[PDB]
Amino acid sequence: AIPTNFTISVTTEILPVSMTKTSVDCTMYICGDSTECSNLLLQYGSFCT
Amino acid sequence: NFRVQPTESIVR
Repeated sequence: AIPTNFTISVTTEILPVSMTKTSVDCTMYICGDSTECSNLLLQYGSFCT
Repeated sequence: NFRVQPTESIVR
């Protein structure tokens, strides 16, 4: 079988590239406006870092 | 972040 006629068709493709960048402050997410909370979280500063 | 310390204290 030898083709005699052809058709030109253009397709599309959706592929992501990047995503939204977000920052999470450990001291502001766990504590915020307290002193004892910060004093107790200072022992867990390695995890936040 | 920019933390502002409280100046006065009110009691209602």
